[PDB]
Amino acid sequence: MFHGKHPGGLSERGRALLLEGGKALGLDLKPHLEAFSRLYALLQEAGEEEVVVKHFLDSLTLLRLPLWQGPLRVLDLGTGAGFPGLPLKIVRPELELVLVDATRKKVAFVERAIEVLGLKGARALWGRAEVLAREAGHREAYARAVARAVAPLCVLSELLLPFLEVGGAAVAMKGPRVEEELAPLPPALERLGGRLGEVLALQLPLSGEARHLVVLEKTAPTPPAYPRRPGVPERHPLC
Ligand SMILES: C[S@@+](CC[C@H](N)C(=O)[O-])C[C@H]1O[C@@H](n2cnc3c(N)ncnc32)[C@H](O)[C@@H]1O
Ligand SMILES: Nc1ncnc2c1ncn2[C@@H]1O[C@H](COP(=O)(O)O)[C@@H](O)[C@H]1O
Repeated sequence: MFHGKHPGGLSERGRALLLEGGKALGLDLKPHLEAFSRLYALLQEAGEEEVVVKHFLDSLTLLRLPLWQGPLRVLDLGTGAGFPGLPLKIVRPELELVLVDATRKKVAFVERAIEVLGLKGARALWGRAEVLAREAGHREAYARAVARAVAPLCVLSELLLPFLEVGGAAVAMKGPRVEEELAPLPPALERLGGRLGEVLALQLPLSGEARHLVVLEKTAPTPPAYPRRPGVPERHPLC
């Protein structure tokens, strides 16, 4: 079984892995195979298949929190090649997504993916978080924000919280270990207008690797001091 090949897209095996992992998360990914297969093709053009199908499914674990109903404006901060934002947008088309990265080549890739996949209401944007969050067009302008593989929580919270409207929420995607990053976090969140929401432990669908989704709730406006200038949260983190 699963012998069929594909010159520029997911193989029969890769399609089946994606569907199976999807069903484990509670998702029916059949309507979205072509979109994911195209995205896979784009990545290859820029084990191989399995690993990508895992970036897809890791991104889709966001759907294990019911945070994504309706035309919410969502920021994917530090999106790289479009993760977790592109899979999210594929499976929740009503979301109005902005995908940010400081590296032009990555933003150029996301922009191309958006067009090739024919996504509507997704924009890639080149910029730094610390600078974009001081513009009225982005500061406290999002209902949701997400980030994967960007920074430790104490730094990442200073980067994410300023983009959220009050009442909004951010998800920091993390791996198997979060105790150390969480322990000193609540007092820093309060300085930012945030508070710690749920920390959901879950297992990645095909591999069983441990993951945590860390929810940051926006409870009050962020003081003008934050975020600090580029590089400063990283070198003098709040915790
Ligand atoms: C390790 S990559 C992870 C990319 C993607 N989120 C993923 O998980 O596949 C982190 C990305 O964050 C970007 N980045 C880090 N700090 C940033 C900042 N302060 N503002 C904008 N982009 C940032 C980097 O340029 C890089 O492409
Ligand atoms: N230990 C520290 N904790 C927090 N901020 C600092 C610290 N040392 C310097 N700063 C501030 O961080 C910014 C850059 O400082 P520097 O790292 O000396 O370039 C400046 O606004 C300083 O006022």
